[PDB]
Amino acid sequence: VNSFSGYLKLTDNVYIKNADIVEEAKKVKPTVVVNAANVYLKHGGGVAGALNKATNNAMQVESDDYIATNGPLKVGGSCVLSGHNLAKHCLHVVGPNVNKGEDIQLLKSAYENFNQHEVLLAPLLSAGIFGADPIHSLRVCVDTVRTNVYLAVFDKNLYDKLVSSFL
Ligand SMILES: CC(C)[C@H](CO)Nc1ncnc2[nH]c3c(N)cccc3c12
Ligand SMILES: [Cl-]
Repeated sequence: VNSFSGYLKLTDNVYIKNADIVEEAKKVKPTVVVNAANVYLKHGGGVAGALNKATNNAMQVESDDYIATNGPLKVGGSCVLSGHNLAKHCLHVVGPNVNKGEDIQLLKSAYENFNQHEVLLAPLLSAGIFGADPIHSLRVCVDTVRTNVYLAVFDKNLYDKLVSSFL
């Protein structure tokens, strides 16, 4: 039993909700919140901008130190950093950004990072400003993640389309 509320169960291990991941994180304080990161951990917009703003820029400060030490992530890769006031940990995961020309086949690799964590709150990787089809992102998630994932979809209209079209 966990503290997530109001989710629709899609499969054994995947759950979904129309919600703002920032407000959802601030209420559940999950062990792991997933950020829709880029390789530079520059949290400017989209989910990353909203998560970082909610931490009063502490996420960005921590991230800049991480990059200065380790260099950029790989597309499809991840790193674990602090969750600040939102969660115990933040798993920064780099989905391919279609608006940069990155290979959508890397979306599966990106979701594989979730399997290193028993339970996660997450957005749909590569959705929104990363330019991928969210219906495809949800499909890859369901077919790749084996751990317990609670997906937050900010747009109420998009959520209903994902549910009604889910196979
Ligand atoms: C990945 C997309 C399919 C999805 C579209 O809804 N992105 C989000 N999902 C969940 N929560 C989100 N919060 C946001 C805030 N605060 C600012 C900007 C974007 C989001 C967002
Ligand atoms: Cl987003």
